[PDB]
Amino acid sequence: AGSIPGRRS
Amino acid sequence: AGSIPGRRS
Amino acid sequence: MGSMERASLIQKAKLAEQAERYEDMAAFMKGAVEKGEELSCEERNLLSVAYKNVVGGQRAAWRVLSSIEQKSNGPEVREYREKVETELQGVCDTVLGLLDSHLIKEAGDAESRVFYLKMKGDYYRYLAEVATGDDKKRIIDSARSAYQEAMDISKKEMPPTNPIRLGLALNFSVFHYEIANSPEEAISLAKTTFDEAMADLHTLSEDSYKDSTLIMQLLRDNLTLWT
Amino acid sequence: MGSMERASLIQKAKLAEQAERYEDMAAFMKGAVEKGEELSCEERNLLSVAYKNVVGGQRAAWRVLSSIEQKSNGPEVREYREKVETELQGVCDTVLGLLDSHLIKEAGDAESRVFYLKMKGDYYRYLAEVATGDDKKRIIDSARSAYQEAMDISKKEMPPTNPIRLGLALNFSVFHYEIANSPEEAISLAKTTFDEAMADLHTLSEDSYKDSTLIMQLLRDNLTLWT
Ligand SMILES: *Cc1ccc(S(=O)(=O)N2CCC[C@@H](OC)C2)cc1
Ligand SMILES: *Cc1ccc(S(=O)(=O)N2CCC[C@@H](OC)C2)cc1
Repeated sequence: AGSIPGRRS
Repeated sequence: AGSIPGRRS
Repeated sequence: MGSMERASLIQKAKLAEQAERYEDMAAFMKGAVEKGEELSCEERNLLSVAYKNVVGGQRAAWRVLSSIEQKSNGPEVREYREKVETELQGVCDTVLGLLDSHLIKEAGDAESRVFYLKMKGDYYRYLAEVATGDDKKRIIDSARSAYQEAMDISKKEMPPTNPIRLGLALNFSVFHYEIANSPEEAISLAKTTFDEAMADLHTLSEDSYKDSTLIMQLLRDNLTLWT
Repeated sequence: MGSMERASLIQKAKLAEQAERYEDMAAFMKGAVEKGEELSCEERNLLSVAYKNVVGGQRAAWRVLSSIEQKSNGPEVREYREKVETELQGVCDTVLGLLDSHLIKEAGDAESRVFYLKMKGDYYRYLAEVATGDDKKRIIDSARSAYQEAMDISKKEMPPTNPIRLGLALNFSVFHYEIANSPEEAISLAKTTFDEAMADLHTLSEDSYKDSTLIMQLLRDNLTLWT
C-alpha cells in the first residue's frame, strides 16, 4: 500500500 | 569518465 | 539556526532539496519554523518534503533491520535496529513538536490546518509502525484523532478534488489498512474518495485535473492491491 | 566507538550496508580501524565502500551547488556550497588520517599496501576536485605520488588482471584526465592496462574472468568517451 510519496517539492 | 563505482561490498 | 535569516533558511532548504541533502533541508526548515511566523503554502511543502525524505530513509532502514532480526529469531542486530528506531522516533518527535509549538494552533485557514493535521497523523503513524503493546495503542489513537480532525475540516471546507484532501484520505486509508487492522474501512475510504473526486473533475482546469488525477491513481493502485 | 568490540563493529558495518546507512557504516569501520589491528581483505572493502558512498554523495551535492553558483555569477549559494565543501574535506581528511595512522605503515603485503595507497590517491583526488590555486598543486601532487607508488608495487607484485591493479589503473587514468589535465596520459594508461589484462585472461577461472572483465569494460567505457 502506498502513501503519498511526498518526497519531491 | 567513470572511476571504480566502489559503492557495493 | 537562530542566527540565520528566515529568508536565507528558506533559500538554503530549496538548494538542499536540489542537492538531495534532505537532513540539511529539514534542519533549515526547522530553523525557519522556529522563527515563529506562519508558513506559506510553498514553505509548508518544503517542511513536509524534507522530513518525509528523512524519515522515509529511516523507515526503510528499520524495515531491513527488523527483517534480519526476525529471521535470526549475538545482540548486534537488535542493538542496531534499536539505534535506528530511536533516531526515527526522535525525528518524529521533532516534527510533532514543531506542529505543537506552534504551527497547528496558529493555522486558521483550512488549507494550512488540514495540511498540519495530516502531518501530525503521518508522524504518529510512523511512530506506530515501530511501537509495541500499549504504547502502540495510545500512539495509534493519536494518529487517528489527528487524521479524523483533518478529515472533518477537509470535507466541510475543501472540494473533493483538492490535492491535500485527496492525499489526506489516501494516507488515512493506509493508516486503516496497515496500522489499525481495518482493511474494510481502508477500502471504503479509498473508494468513496475516488468516486467523489471523479464526479468533481469536470470543474477543474487542465493543470488542476492533472494534480487531482495523479493522486486518484494512487488511490486506485491501493484498491487494486487490496481487492 | 571505543567501547564496542571490534567484531561487533564489523558486524554492524555489514548491517549498515544492507540498510543503506553509509554514514553509520563509515563510523563503524572507523571504529574498527581504530582498534589498531590490521584489516582483512573483506574488512578493507567494507571501509572503502563506506567512505566511497559517503564522499560520493557529498561530491554529487557539491557539483549541484557549484553549478548553481557558477550560473549565478545573495551569499546563500556560496555559503551552502562552502558548508558542503568543508564537510567533504573533513571526511577526506578523516580517511587520510586512518591511512596515515596507521594502516599504510603496517601494510606489508602487496594486496593491502596497494589497496591503501589507491585509497590515499582517491581521497587526495577528491580534495583536488574542490581545491583552488596553489593548494590545488600540492594536493594534486599528493594524489599523484600515492597512485604512483601503488602502481609501482602493483606492476611488480600483481598480475595484470588483478582487480585491485585494474581499479587502481582505472582511477589513476581518471586522475590524469580530470585532475592533472593529461588526457593523453589517461588514454595511454587505460589502453595499456586493458591490453595487458586481455593477454592474461587465459590464466583465469570463470569467476576471476568475470571480476577482471567487469573492470576492463569500465576502462573501455572511458576510452570510448575520451577518443
Ligand atoms: C500530503 C500531500 C498531498 C498532496 C501532495 S501534491 O499533490 O503532490 N501537492 C504538493 C504541492 C501543493 C499541491 O499542489 C497542487 C499539492 C503532497 C502532499
Ligand atoms: C578499487 C577497487 C578495485 C576493484 C574493486 S572490485 O573488483 O569490485 N573488488 C572488491 C572485492 C574484492 C575484489 O574482488 C575480487 C575486488 C573494488 C575497488
